Amino acid sequence: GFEGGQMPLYRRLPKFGFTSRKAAITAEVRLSDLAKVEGGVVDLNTLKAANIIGIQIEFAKVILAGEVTTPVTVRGLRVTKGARAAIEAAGGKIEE
Amino acid sequence: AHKKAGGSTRNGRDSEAKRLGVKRFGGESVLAGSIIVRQRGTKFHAGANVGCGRDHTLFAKADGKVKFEVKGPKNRKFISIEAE
Amino acid sequence: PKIKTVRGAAKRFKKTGKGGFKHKHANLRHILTKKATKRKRHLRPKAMVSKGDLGLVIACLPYA
Amino acid sequence: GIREKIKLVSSAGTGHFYTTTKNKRTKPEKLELKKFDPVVRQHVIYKEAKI
RNA sequence: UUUUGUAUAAUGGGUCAGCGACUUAUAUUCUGUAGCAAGGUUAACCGAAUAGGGGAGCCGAAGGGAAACCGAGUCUUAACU
RNA sequence: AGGACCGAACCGACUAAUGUUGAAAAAUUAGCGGAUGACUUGUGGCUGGGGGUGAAAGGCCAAUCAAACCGGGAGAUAGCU
RNA sequence: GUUUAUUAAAAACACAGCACUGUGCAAACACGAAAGUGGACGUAUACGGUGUGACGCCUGCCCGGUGCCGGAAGGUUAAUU
RNA sequence: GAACUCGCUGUGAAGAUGCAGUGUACCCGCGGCAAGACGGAAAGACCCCGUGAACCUUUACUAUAGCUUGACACUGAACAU
RNA sequence: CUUUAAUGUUUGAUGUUCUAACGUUGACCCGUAAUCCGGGUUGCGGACAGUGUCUGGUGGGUAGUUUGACUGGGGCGGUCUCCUCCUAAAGAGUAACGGAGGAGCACGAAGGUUGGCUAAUCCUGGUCGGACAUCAGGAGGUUAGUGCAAUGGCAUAAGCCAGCUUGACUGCGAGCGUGACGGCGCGAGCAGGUGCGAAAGCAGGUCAUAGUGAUCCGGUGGUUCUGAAUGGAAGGGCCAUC
Ligand SMILES: [Mg+2]
Ligand SMILES: [Mg+2]
Ligand SMILES: [Mg+2]
Ligand SMILES: [Mg+2]
Ligand SMILES: [Mg+2]
Ligand SMILES: [Mg+2]
Ligand SMILES: [Mg+2]
Ligand SMILES: [Mg+2]
Ligand SMILES: [Mg+2]
Ligand SMILES: [Mg+2]
Ligand SMILES: [Mg+2]
Ligand SMILES: [Mg+2]
Ligand SMILES: [Mg+2]
Ligand SMILES: [Mg+2]
Ligand SMILES: [Mg+2]
Ligand SMILES: [Mg+2]
Ligand SMILES: [Mg+2]
Ligand SMILES: [Mg+2]
Ligand SMILES: [Mg+2]
Ligand SMILES: [Mg+2]
Ligand SMILES: [Mg+2]
Ligand SMILES: [Mg+2]
Ligand SMILES: [Mg+2]
Ligand SMILES: [Mg+2]
Ligand SMILES: [Mg+2]
Ligand SMILES: [Mg+2]
Ligand SMILES: [Mg+2]
Ligand SMILES: [Mg+2]
Ligand SMILES: [Mg+2]
Ligand SMILES: [Mg+2]
Ligand SMILES: [Mg+2]
Ligand SMILES: [Mg+2]
Ligand SMILES: [Mg+2]
Ligand SMILES: [Mg+2]
Ligand SMILES: [Mg+2]
Ligand SMILES: [Mg+2]
Ligand SMILES: [Mg+2]
Ligand SMILES: [Mg+2]
Ligand SMILES: [Mg+2]
Ligand SMILES: [Mg+2]
Ligand SMILES: [Mg+2]
Ligand SMILES: [Mg+2]
Ligand SMILES: [Mg+2]
Ligand SMILES: [Mg+2]
Ligand SMILES: [Mg+2]
Ligand SMILES: [Mg+2]
Ligand SMILES: [Mg+2]
Ligand SMILES: [Mg+2]
Ligand SMILES: [Mg+2]
Ligand SMILES: [Mg+2]
Ligand SMILES: [Mg+2]
Ligand SMILES: [Mg+2]
Ligand SMILES: [Mg+2]
Ligand SMILES: [Mg+2]
Ligand SMILES: [Mg+2]
Ligand SMILES: [Mg+2]
Ligand SMILES: [Mg+2]
Ligand SMILES: [Mg+2]
Ligand SMILES: [Mg+2]
Ligand SMILES: [Mg+2]
Ligand SMILES: [Mg+2]
Ligand SMILES: [Mg+2]
Ligand SMILES: [Mg+2]
Ligand SMILES: [Mg+2]
Ligand SMILES: [Mg+2]
Ligand SMILES: [Mg+2]
Ligand SMILES: [Mg+2]
Ligand SMILES: [Mg+2]
Ligand SMILES: [Mg+2]
Ligand SMILES: [Mg+2]
Ligand SMILES: [Mg+2]
Ligand SMILES: [Mg+2]
Ligand SMILES: [Mg+2]
Ligand SMILES: [Mg+2]
Ligand SMILES: [Mg+2]
Ligand SMILES: [Mg+2]
Ligand SMILES: [Mg+2]
Ligand SMILES: [Mg+2]
Ligand SMILES: [Mg+2]
Ligand SMILES: [Mg+2]
Ligand SMILES: [Mg+2]
Ligand SMILES: [Mg+2]
Ligand SMILES: [Mg+2]
Ligand SMILES: [Mg+2]
Ligand SMILES: [Mg+2]
Ligand SMILES: [Mg+2]
Ligand SMILES: [Mg+2]
Ligand SMILES: [Mg+2]
Ligand SMILES: [Mg+2]
Ligand SMILES: [Mg+2]
Ligand SMILES: [Mg+2]
Ligand SMILES: [Mg+2]
Ligand SMILES: [Mg+2]
Ligand SMILES: [Mg+2]
Ligand SMILES: [Mg+2]
Ligand SMILES: [Mg+2]
Ligand SMILES: [Mg+2]
Ligand SMILES: [Mg+2]
Ligand SMILES: [Mg+2]
Ligand SMILES: [Mg+2]
Ligand SMILES: [Mg+2]
Ligand SMILES: [Mg+2]
Ligand SMILES: [Mg+2]
Ligand SMILES: [Mg+2]
Ligand SMILES: [Mg+2]
Ligand SMILES: [Mg+2]
Ligand SMILES: [Mg+2]
Ligand SMILES: [Mg+2]
Ligand SMILES: [Mg+2]
Ligand SMILES: [Mg+2]
Ligand SMILES: [Mg+2]
Ligand SMILES: [Mg+2]
Ligand SMILES: [Mg+2]
Ligand SMILES: [Mg+2]
Ligand SMILES: [Mg+2]
Ligand SMILES: [Mg+2]
Ligand SMILES: [Mg+2]
Ligand SMILES: [Mg+2]
Ligand SMILES: [Mg+2]
Ligand SMILES: [Mg+2]
Ligand SMILES: [Mg+2]
Repeated sequence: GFEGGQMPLYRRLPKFGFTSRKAAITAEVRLSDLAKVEGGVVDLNTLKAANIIGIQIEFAKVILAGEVTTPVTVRGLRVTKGARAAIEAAGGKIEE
Repeated sequence: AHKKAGGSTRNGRDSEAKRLGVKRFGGESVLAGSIIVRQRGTKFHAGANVGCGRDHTLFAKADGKVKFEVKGPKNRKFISIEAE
Repeated sequence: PKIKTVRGAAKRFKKTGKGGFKHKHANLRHILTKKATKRKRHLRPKAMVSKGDLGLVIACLPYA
Repeated sequence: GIREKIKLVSSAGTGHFYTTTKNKRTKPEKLELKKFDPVVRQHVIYKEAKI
């Protein structure tokens, strides 16, 4: 980063933002990783046992990526608008 | 050895060049909003499909070809854009 | 041993989708009465890093 | 040099303000103008106040 | 050798034989090559096993925003052609 | 009587010549200053390094002094040859 | 009389004499984290520091600047509460 | 560094034994003299440079031993203002 | 509320006297064959002196350091950022301790719009009045005027006078110019809400080009953000500003 004595680029620019502690205990789940659990019920505890999310994740979100081809059940997780349609088209259910 | 090193001068300074002049010449195809000439005062005047900025910059207001001509009772110089 | 990040570069640059970096514009902390609104409005969004500067940024953030 | 900075405060109660300069020695009166308030989205009356 | 430029009256060497200067460790990126591939690979450790076990972890498969949050979109704005 | 006078031993070091890979890392030869005093000398002792000692020249402290010598930090650092 | 041991012996240092100033004795002052020691087994006709330098005739005017000595009515002012 | 190691006028990193042109000169010692080999000796001490060093000064900066002021502790009792 | 004396209460201080802490490098006895030391008796001082923690002043006595670069060698003198003209070779750019000058502001109107006007200088006539004041006519044609240097512009005036006014407005922005970069500049059009005009239309400061200072650290106002067990708060982020 030394430029000869001229004020360097990483110091003539300003700092911005802050780091959020909630974002480190949150994860996202794909549709293609949704039949890799055992039991047909997709849940926070069953996703950890399948090595899909980390041990200290407390929130999860199912997004539209890949394909789902079996009927599954989702409880306690958040689902996007486009992933809610793909799950229900296969014959699934979503519960709070 | 003897040495005589004189006195000093009270000139010595100037200001930065400003890159004025003509940017697009006659017959060139330009897009709307392009700058054609930069000037101090109106050495050229705005014609058809050409605007004048706050510092007398002339810029295109349509798509076409640059055109120079002389018109009027004072034999003045104009730029216009002829529709492409 | 492991390389150490330049901790002051990490507070000023963030990586994007194709591998570039974004930063915040300068000249907006101070002395704001005498500047025009058109000028201050154009310094509010974020900007990308230019080609000549990328080599200096990449050396300072080896784990980004 | 002699002009000094002031602010004009909105009378719509939104807390919005502008900034400008003024020499108090020749024009000791208070400045008052109509300006756009972007919080309520109307032209209202602004009045002088200190920095 | 150093220089714009050296037969230089610029520097170094009396001669011979022996020795005498880009290495090692860890991290990171790029290139060639090999394996397996929407997956790849284990560390400490256990084990007589250069075998076998151990998947704790790490990288990749999704991004935008300061963030809450949304999500093939997202941010900016009262709203965007 | 005397920090009196001339002058050997003894203590010094003003001038010139020689010597300058010397007989000698400070001498020899011819003259020169003090020579009962603030004199000179043997043996033992005390003061230690930002310290000592100095009738004071930055002088002396083992042929070393505007900060001794020995060992360690130590392969200090050297945009210079 | 002393001085740059080893390129300078002098008009340089010292000196008897003169002045200013500090010190009442568990003295001032110096060496010591301290205990102690010198000053001194002394006591203002004594001891320390500074300048000048036998002797003779002498040592003029300036307290605005800087430093020291004395004063304590008023202004400003620490910890503390 | 190696040598089979002459003069002059020109040239040329600008003052030539060695380059060009030209003049002179059989091979090898011994005693002498110092005009040249930019002769030997010591990585110029003058001058400049390096965001080098050391020691000295002061009403440069920032600290600090010492000296000095007050509050609290060791620390108590009467009485009058 | 004040004006005065004390009762009682609260201490804050300045003085004398005392002895019991503490001091004694006064005298005497013992350990003891001892000018150290300790214990005992007495005299003299006495809550002073002195020491610990905290604190204001002084402090080359000692210590660590700093004390720019350009430059027809260094020092001395001059200079260091920004604007205008020439050198500069008819696109842009172009050096020297080359040749000549300026800036570090001003203005709520000197900004916007609608309507309307046109200068310098000279000549002749005219009370005071004169070389030059105000009045009338003629010639001339921008030789004037621009808030401030110089250059390029300006009559459809950008120059001069009036009525009404706050567009010196908020969110954006096709496309271009100039820079190694950080950055700086010009811009039609779109959404919301204004002003002037009967309308077509003009208006996001000023004829244009100088009038300036990064980041860090903090201060003020507002906030659909965050908030270390939980509800708050402190602190942080974002927007406006110093
Ligand atoms: Mg600098
Ligand atoms: Mg796991
Ligand atoms: Mg000469
Ligand atoms: Mg120019
Ligand atoms: Mg970006
Ligand atoms: Mg801000
Ligand atoms: Mg060299
Ligand atoms: Mg040379
Ligand atoms: Mg040659
Ligand atoms: Mg040769
Ligand atoms: Mg040679
Ligand atoms: Mg030679
Ligand atoms: Mg030489
Ligand atoms: Mg040579
Ligand atoms: Mg050379
Ligand atoms: Mg060499
Ligand atoms: Mg060599
Ligand atoms: Mg040699
Ligand atoms: Mg060899
Ligand atoms: Mg491969
Ligand atoms: Mg005698
Ligand atoms: Mg004699
Ligand atoms: Mg004699
Ligand atoms: Mg002697
Ligand atoms: Mg002699
Ligand atoms: Mg003689
Ligand atoms: Mg001899
Ligand atoms: Mg002799
Ligand atoms: Mg003799
Ligand atoms: Mg004699
Ligand atoms: Mg004599
Ligand atoms: Mg002897
Ligand atoms: Mg003897
Ligand atoms: Mg002896
Ligand atoms: Mg001894
Ligand atoms: Mg001894
Ligand atoms: Mg000793
Ligand atoms: Mg020492
Ligand atoms: Mg010492
Ligand atoms: Mg002596
Ligand atoms: Mg000494
Ligand atoms: Mg001297
Ligand atoms: Mg020795
Ligand atoms: Mg010696
Ligand atoms: Mg030293
Ligand atoms: Mg010394
Ligand atoms: Mg030795
Ligand atoms: Mg040493
Ligand atoms: Mg040593
Ligand atoms: Mg070390
Ligand atoms: Mg080394
Ligand atoms: Mg070395
Ligand atoms: Mg070199
Ligand atoms: Mg060299
Ligand atoms: Mg004598
Ligand atoms: Mg002696
Ligand atoms: Mg002397
Ligand atoms: Mg000598
Ligand atoms: Mg001698
Ligand atoms: Mg003598
Ligand atoms: Mg001598
Ligand atoms: Mg004593
Ligand atoms: Mg004593
Ligand atoms: Mg004297
Ligand atoms: Mg006398
Ligand atoms: Mg006098
Ligand atoms: Mg005085
Ligand atoms: Mg006085
Ligand atoms: Mg006083
Ligand atoms: Mg020859
Ligand atoms: Mg000859
Ligand atoms: Mg020549
Ligand atoms: Mg030669
Ligand atoms: Mg010649
Ligand atoms: Mg020769
Ligand atoms: Mg020859
Ligand atoms: Mg040859
Ligand atoms: Mg020849
Ligand atoms: Mg040839
Ligand atoms: Mg020839
Ligand atoms: Mg020849
Ligand atoms: Mg030839
Ligand atoms: Mg001979
Ligand atoms: Mg011979
Ligand atoms: Mg000879
Ligand atoms: Mg000879
Ligand atoms: Mg010779
Ligand atoms: Mg020769
Ligand atoms: Mg030579
Ligand atoms: Mg040298
Ligand atoms: Mg040298
Ligand atoms: Mg010197
Ligand atoms: Mg430098
Ligand atoms: Mg006693
Ligand atoms: Mg008493
Ligand atoms: Mg006390
Ligand atoms: Mg203090
Ligand atoms: Mg000093
Ligand atoms: Mg000082
Ligand atoms: Mg010192
Ligand atoms: Mg020091
Ligand atoms: Mg010092
Ligand atoms: Mg240091
Ligand atoms: Mg210099
Ligand atoms: Mg010269
Ligand atoms: Mg020169
Ligand atoms: Mg100079
Ligand atoms: Mg100067
Ligand atoms: Mg040109
Ligand atoms: Mg040209
Ligand atoms: Mg060029
Ligand atoms: Mg120039
Ligand atoms: Mg104007
Ligand atoms: Mg008009
Ligand atoms: Mg106008
Ligand atoms: Mg209307
Ligand atoms: Mg202007
Ligand atoms: Mg210009
Ligand atoms: Mg700071
Ligand atoms: Mg909480
Ligand atoms: Mg908050």
